[PDB]
Amino acid sequence: DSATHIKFSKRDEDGKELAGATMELRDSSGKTISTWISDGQVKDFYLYPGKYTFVETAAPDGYEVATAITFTVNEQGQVTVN
Amino acid sequence: AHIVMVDAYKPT
Repeated sequence: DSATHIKFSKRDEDGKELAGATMELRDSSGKTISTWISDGQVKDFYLYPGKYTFVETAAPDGYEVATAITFTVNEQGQVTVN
Repeated sequence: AHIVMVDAYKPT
């Protein structure tokens, strides 16, 4: 199939984009397919059908590491979260 | 499709 446009936002509790968070995107086997630090913008991804997980390795000071987020992209481009 | 992850504030 084709790649589905995923938009990822790391934010504070006030809903503002938060920079300084070291992030990983992993595939269904746990392999890190993307690595980055948040910079205050929405981060774009394009994923083929499969199961993935956003994982935070380090939070900026004054903040707690969020629970990892597992989601699936199906053949019709629909995205289902936990 | 959007995915939103929130960094919670550390305890006060």
